[PDB]
Amino acid sequence: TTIMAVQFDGGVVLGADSRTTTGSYIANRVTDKLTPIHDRIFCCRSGSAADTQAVADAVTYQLGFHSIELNEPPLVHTAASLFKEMCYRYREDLMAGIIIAGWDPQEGGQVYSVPMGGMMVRQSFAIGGSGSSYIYGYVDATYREGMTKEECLQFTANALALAMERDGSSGGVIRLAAIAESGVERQVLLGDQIPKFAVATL
Amino acid sequence: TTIMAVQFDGGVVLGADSRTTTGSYIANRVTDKLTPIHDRIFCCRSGSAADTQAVADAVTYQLGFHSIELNEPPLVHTAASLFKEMCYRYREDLMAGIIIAGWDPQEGGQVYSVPMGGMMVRQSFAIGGSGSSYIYGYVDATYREGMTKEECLQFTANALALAMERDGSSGGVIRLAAIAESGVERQVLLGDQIPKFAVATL
Amino acid sequence: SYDRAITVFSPDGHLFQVEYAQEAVKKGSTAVGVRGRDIVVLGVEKKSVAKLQDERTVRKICALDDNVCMAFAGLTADARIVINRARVECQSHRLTVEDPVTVEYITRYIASLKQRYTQSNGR
Amino acid sequence: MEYLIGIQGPDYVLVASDRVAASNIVQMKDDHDKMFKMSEKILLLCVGEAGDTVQFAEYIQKNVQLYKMRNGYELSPTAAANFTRRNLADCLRSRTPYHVNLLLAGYDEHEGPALYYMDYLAALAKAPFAAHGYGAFLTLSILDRYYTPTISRERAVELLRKCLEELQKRFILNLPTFSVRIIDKNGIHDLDNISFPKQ
Amino acid sequence: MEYLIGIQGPDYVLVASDRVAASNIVQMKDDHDKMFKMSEKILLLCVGEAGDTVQFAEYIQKNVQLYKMRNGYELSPTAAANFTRRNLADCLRSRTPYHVNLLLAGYDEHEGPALYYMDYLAALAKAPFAAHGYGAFLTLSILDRYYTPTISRERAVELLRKCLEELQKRFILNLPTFSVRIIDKNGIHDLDNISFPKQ
Amino acid sequence: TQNPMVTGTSVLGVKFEGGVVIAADMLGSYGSLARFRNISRIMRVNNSTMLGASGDYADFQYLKQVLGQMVIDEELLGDGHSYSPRAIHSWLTRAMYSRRSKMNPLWNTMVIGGYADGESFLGYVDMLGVAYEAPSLATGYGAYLAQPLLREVLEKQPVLSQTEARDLVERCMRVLYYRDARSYNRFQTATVTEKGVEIEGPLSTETNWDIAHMISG
Amino acid sequence: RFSPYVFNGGTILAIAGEDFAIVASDTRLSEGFSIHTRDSPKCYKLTDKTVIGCSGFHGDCLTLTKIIEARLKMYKHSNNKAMTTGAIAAMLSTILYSRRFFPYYVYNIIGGLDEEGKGAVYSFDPVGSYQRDSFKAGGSASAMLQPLLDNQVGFKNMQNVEHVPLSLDRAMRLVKDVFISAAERDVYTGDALRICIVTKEGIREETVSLRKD
Amino acid sequence: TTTLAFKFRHGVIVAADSRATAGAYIASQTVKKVIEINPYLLGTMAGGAADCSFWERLLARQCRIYELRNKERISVAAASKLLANMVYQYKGMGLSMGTMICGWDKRGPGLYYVDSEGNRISGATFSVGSGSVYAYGVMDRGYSYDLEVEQAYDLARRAIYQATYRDAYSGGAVNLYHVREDGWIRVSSDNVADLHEKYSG
Amino acid sequence: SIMSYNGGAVMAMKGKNCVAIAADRRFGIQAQLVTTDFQKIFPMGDRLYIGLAGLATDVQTVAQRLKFRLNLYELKEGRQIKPYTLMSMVANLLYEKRFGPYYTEPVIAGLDPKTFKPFICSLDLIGCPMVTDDFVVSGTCAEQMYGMCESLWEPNMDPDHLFETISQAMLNAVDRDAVSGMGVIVHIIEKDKITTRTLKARMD
Amino acid sequence: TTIAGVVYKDGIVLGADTRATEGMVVADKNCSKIHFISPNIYCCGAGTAADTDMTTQLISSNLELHSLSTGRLPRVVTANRMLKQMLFRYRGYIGAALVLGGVDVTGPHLYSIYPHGSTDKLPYVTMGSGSLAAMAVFEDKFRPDMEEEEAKNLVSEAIAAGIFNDLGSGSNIDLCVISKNKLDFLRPYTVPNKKGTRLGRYRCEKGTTAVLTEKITPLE
Ligand SMILES: [Mg+2]
Ligand SMILES: [Mg+2]
Ligand SMILES: [Mg+2]
Ligand SMILES: [Mg+2]
Ligand SMILES: [Mg+2]
Ligand SMILES: [Mg+2]
Ligand SMILES: [Mg+2]
Ligand SMILES: [Mg+2]
Ligand SMILES: [Mg+2]
Ligand SMILES: [Mg+2]
Ligand SMILES: [Mg+2]
Repeated sequence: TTIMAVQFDGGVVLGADSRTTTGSYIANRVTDKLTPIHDRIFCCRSGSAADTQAVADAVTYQLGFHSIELNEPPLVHTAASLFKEMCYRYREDLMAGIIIAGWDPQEGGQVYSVPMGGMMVRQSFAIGGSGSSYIYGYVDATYREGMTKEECLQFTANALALAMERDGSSGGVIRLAAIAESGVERQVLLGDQIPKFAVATL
Repeated sequence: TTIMAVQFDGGVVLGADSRTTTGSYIANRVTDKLTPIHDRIFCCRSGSAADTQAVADAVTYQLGFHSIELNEPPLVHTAASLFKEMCYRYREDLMAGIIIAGWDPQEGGQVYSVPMGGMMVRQSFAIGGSGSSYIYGYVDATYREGMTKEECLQFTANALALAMERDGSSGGVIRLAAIAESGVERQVLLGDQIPKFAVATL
Repeated sequence: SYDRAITVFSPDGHLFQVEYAQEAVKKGSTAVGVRGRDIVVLGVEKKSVAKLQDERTVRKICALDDNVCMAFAGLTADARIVINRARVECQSHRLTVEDPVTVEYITRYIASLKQRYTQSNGR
Repeated sequence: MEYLIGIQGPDYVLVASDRVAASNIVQMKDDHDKMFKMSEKILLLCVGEAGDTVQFAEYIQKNVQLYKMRNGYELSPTAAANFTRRNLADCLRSRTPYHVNLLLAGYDEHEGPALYYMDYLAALAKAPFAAHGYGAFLTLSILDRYYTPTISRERAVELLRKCLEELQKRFILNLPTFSVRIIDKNGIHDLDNISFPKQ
Repeated sequence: MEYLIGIQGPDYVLVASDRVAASNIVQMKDDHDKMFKMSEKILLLCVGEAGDTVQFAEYIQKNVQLYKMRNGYELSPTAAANFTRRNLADCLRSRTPYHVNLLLAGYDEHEGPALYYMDYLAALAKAPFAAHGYGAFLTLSILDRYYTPTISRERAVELLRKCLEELQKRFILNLPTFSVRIIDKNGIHDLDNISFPKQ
Repeated sequence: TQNPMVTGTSVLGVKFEGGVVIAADMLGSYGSLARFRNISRIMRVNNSTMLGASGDYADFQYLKQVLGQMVIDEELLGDGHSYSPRAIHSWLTRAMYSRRSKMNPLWNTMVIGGYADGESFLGYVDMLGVAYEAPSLATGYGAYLAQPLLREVLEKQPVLSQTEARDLVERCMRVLYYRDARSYNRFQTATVTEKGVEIEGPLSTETNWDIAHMISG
Repeated sequence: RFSPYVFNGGTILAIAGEDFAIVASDTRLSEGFSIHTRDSPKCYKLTDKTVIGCSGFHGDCLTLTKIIEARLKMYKHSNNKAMTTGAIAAMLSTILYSRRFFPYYVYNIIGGLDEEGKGAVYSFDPVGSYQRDSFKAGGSASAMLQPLLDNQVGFKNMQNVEHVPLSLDRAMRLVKDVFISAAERDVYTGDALRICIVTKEGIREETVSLRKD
Repeated sequence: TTTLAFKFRHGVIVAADSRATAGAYIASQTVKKVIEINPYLLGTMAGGAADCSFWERLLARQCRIYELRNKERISVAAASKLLANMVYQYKGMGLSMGTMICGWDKRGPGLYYVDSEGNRISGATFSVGSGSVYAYGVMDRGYSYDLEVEQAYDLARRAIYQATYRDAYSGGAVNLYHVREDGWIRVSSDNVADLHEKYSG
Repeated sequence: SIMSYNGGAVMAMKGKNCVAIAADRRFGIQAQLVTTDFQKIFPMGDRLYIGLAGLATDVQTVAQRLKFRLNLYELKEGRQIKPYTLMSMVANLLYEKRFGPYYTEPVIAGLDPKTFKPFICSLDLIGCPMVTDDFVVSGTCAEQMYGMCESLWEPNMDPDHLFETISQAMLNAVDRDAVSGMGVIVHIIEKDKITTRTLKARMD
Repeated sequence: TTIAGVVYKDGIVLGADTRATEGMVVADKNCSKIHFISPNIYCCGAGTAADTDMTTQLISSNLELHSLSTGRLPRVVTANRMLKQMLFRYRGYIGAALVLGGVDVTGPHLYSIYPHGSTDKLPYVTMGSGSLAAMAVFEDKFRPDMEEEEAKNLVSEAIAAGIFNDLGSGSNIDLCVISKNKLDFLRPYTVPNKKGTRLGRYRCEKGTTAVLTEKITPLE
């Protein structure tokens, strides 16, 4: 798996591949790894499908009640906290690598990382999953402060493309999603749409 | 460790970090991981220091005799073969990740990879060692066919810089070396000379 | 669980639920006992020989162990409970300790059971 | 290592056990008794692990006795065997399993003599004759060889005598004396120990 | 399990061993002999692992005999013990180690009676009396208790008699008979087996 | 925690005249990966005590959560009472020990720095509950590379000034960078004095790699 | 995986004389091949006539110590008096036994005066087995200190010697010697040596110096 | 450790060494392995020191309560049975206990052997401890229910000594107790050094 | 552990113009004593003795094989082995078994064959030597023995104040070790004589 | 153990503690850890004492045989080669960690050799349990071309750091200085550890030890 999220002024961009394997067999080459937690909050999942699915439903339930009870749009930081609470509390029984990104009427666009241990940290952009190891150097040399919902949306497309290229545990189609006050728009990049890089020859 | 070699028209560029650890303790932060095998042939070493040192001396001994016996400059492919023979033959008792690059009056500039298994393959550019995993995407999106002894010499400097940034097993100073018919020139990049990339902030 | 306090003290220091229990004992078939030196005896009075009855299934005389036995007077159903509890304690006094049950020990046990039931909620 | 044997006749049941309490390389007790009195016509021959034997045996014991005091009449040897089987089998998958192997010999003034064998797993089987322990391996063939559904107690004590001599011969464990007892319409009768002239 | 005992007197050496060849739960041989004749004044009491005992014993045996044929005169019991020790200790760290424990009893027409004890590790020690096997644990204290540097062979056969009775009492292994032998200025003399009246 | 995940390396602490100073790089390692390069492994526990943690960052965040609530709770009473450095260090030892005794430890080694009543406080706490006070503290590799230097200095001058001390910390944070393969030359420095707790932004140290040019010679 | 124990070293010694009890321990606290601190004595005052020394796993010594302290306060509120050295020892035994199946990796030595005014010393194993002694040492140097005391204080292996009572003065030097000799062979012993002397007058402390290596 | 107890005409004899080790290290040689349960009941110490002391002390507690509740001393069988029961619950958890419970009932001299393994048996003689096999040797060769008091003392005292000889984990001083109908008496307590310069001195 | 299988203790001390060496006498197998008269100190020439502790078999073997070498050395060379040389001889014999060593840590005590020079040393089971001017220990009670030694040894000692010193170190150390003891033996070597006494000790 | 070496303006300095331990007990308070290879080459050894001895002795012996034939003086690379190729051949079973230092026709050379056979050519190195402590001293206070005395003490300061901070190190600090014309093998160089002054008396007075057997034998 390879997940990633980037923060841009009025919103966020989210990307993930669609590969979910059991061993070396792809049980789903079209998985949807970007899960809606609330109207304008999303999370990217890596790790145990059963664990990330079960945890996300739990947070969605928790958050949905919290907002109706307050009659207000929930904070992105809150959604992150609810994942962090479950992921820290049950860290010995879960295998979840999560990234929470979304828009906040109070804090705007934000991205939080909640890796294996259960820790939580806010970042300009985050990357997770097996494939993430192959795109650190890339991402470090490419990330620019002040990118646009477009530059960003393209920046993750390259990073996910590169990672999908080298990691067996990653591949398929690239799913994206941009969130900003206006709302959420999700697109997909099949075959040719996926950035390409020529395999070195003679 | 992070090693790398690139082929450019009349020669080759070679780069490596200077970190050699035992656990998490740096026993040498100034190691010289580029070893001279013959007048214009070099190898980058990663893995067991004792193994790579012992193997390299052995190949140097083997090659030096071969050339005097033929009274001719040795082929880069030959030097690679001598490593591959020892690394395949004793694959169960060695932990060596080797790259052989050099100049050949007959084939010019060349780079060969001889990873753990003992296999041997020629490449436009090669990367090895622990840190290499963090610079695949980078290296794949940056490598350009037709680079110059300068572009290349700078290209590995960035890759090694990035990798050294993320890998605990890599760091120290960046050593380089360019080989072409004319001869061999080795330089070093201390502190500031090492490419830099701003750590993402608010 | 029912926690009401059933047996409580009264203004002058009486425990009516106990005094009432004692009354039920009074309305029971007389029972006498004499201590000899070679044989102790016991007899249960007003056995209301309804004839259509069945002697065995109602003898107010029972054995608890192989060295002890007892007679009672009062609410029939209660006696049963207490009888079979002492019976159990008899065999259990042999599993904890190895020796058998004493004359007094078992009696004390029964007294302790009754006393408890005059100071426990719900009972 | 503990040995138990029982032979059912047409009107009685003869049973015997060794009297050694072993520990490490030494016999710690010269006169150990493997039999337990349950009723006036019932015995429970029990062998096994250090605490499990006594604890369990006495437990089934006091519970059979309790039955006597509660109903006036005793449990039939057939009913006791299924009782003890119920408990042992119920503790098998508990926190307190009992590691014991046993024989239940009894006489019913209506059913006759009965001998039951039981696995520490609580498998229950009725049988004309049976044994437990390594001795069983060296002696069950003898019984198969000389046992007749009509053997009289004179014969039986002789068949037993044979098995017992066999252990003095082939078995590598000392085992000098053996408690012996019979059960018939008149209850549980002792018998002299079968002993062997060793220092 | 095999037992070996030896008591050195002022002019002789008395030694004994059981005669059981055990396997699993049965005695496979009633009359097994743990002693080996090396010289006319030497015996090697050997116990241990299934093949190692005989193989090793006979090996040291035939090599002592060979010495006789090559020089005309025999090896002193003291010299044989250091011989056997040399080999056992030399095989200890070989591919063919021998797992044997032994006693070397001999008489030298110049040095007198001698009793040697040896570890399967090849540790060699001289001693007035000694034993091997579990029996040793139950009987060495007795010897310490009644042994005197001057005990006569009448006494010795009695002290042995005590140790042997102890095993019939505390030890849990059958062990009914015991080969006995003495060695003095006149060689190796047999003796009646010390037996116990068990079927 | 049975298996630490994202961790922080060594932590240093030395006391000086009228205060104590603590240093910790801002690295969150995940095995050999310098994964989170900008996280604070120092915390301000009320005005007279600060804390630095080595080990599992997730657990540290947890302790940071519980300790923060505790301070808040106390502040609500405004009863003129407030946890002292020794108190926080005592509680932490009870906490770490309690968890160790449930076989479910908080995977951290911590340095408690404080100042109260003109006296300097510096305390150590294991995940096993080993705790003690001392003039200088160094966890992780720092205990092999930094503590020998710190002691060396103090065995010849027990009393340092906020400046002499900060000089030593910088020197150590350099040695650590040179030898600890899981360190990062980007740390923080926290100081406590009658004035309070102060934490200093992303710092670094001058590093000298001139020996690199001594391959041949 | 995860061990809930650690060995911090440090030894503890105690002797009882006609009218005094001594409790000594080095002051080094280590782990692995390192030193946590050079100033960490294992001696602690429980009452005006009872001192305890604890060695082993410092995590447990700390917890144990705080448990003992609290329980003495409880005893005081409950019986209106302080705990006699003997009762403290009896109590410590049960406290150690409550962790019978998850032991306090600890070797404690209690030094003080009995109700009769004389000196007393009690030694314990991690799970509460204990007894009273004339003198005893526990901890790493344990086997180093003992032998010299069996000889010097117990006049063992010495023919025709004068069984003179352990003068508090001779004791105090015996203590310093064995600890100075031990500091020579046990890598765990060193830095300093604190002594606590318990008498009718109270508890007095003395700190001798040891090799810092 | 080496302990033993046998009962004859004049009651029950109980002896034991006094050595306690930690691996090969002699940690003490002043161990009182004859536990003075009550002035009417004696117990031995073999296996785990703390394990025996604690439980038997608990037994002392239980016996005292019993006495106060029945105005009768508890019978040896009953006492040993309490101890057996207390201990059986933990079978499999590592308690290490080898002890002999001795006293004088309304049944005469009483001696029971109780294990942390679950064993509990009455017998004439018993030896427990690493050196037990040795003690058995001399004791068995010399035990008679008809031994005279001063004869029984020598036997027991000898057995324990012989053991301290062969068993490396037994030694120190040799303790001896005598259990008489009224109560038990602490017969002797002699160092092994002395006992040597007598058995052969 | 292998080393403590037979138990045992050995010690050597340095006086002014004399040397001492003592050893317990117990030969046991785990808990059980087997012998009380077990030699652990062997004569390797006059004024030169070697003391072997550890595993009984190798004690005997290392000694016998060492004699073998010592004798030939003296037949080829026209002399009597010098202590520093016998030490180097044992250091070679043990290290030839570096990857399957004998389980014994030797102690050497003696006087120069052609000088006063007292000499003592001990070794690794693999032959690493150690020379000191005071004492050396080996066996299952190294710790107990160091205890005594660091509190009873005085720089210069006449034969008698050395004998009384080494005799106390042993008996007291060996009495806090369950597998060492059953009597102690001492050897005091002076340019003129060899005094050999078997001390009075516990037998438990 | 703490062993270290530094390369200064005129030559080389080698340091080393003097403690030897059998487990967690000190067996030797004064072990000699700086070994002699050639007259211009010395080696500090850490690890398995016996291994550090024999390997060091063998290379020495082989070099005396070597220069005895070439007629020239041994080079450091040669000792380095011989040592590393042997250790490598034993895949780490010969537990020898070495700090090799000496002066060549080519100058002063300082190599660090590990038990598995790899070597490091560096201006300053450390080995042993106290190596991290020592290395701290160096990393903090190291300068190229130091003067004899300016190095001769940086090394005794690093061997000191080890001595106090590592339970595996203690006792004395030995040194070795080798320059283009000098070889100062300073055995005790420092001695920051002294046995505390005996506060009591225990001298065993003749007669206190009961004897059971005596036997004398006169020499000549
Ligand atoms: Mg009716
Ligand atoms: Mg059934
Ligand atoms: Mg049940
Ligand atoms: Mg021999
Ligand atoms: Mg052979
Ligand atoms: Mg764990
Ligand atoms: Mg302290
Ligand atoms: Mg040190
Ligand atoms: Mg001589
Ligand atoms: Mg002893
Ligand atoms: Mg003994």
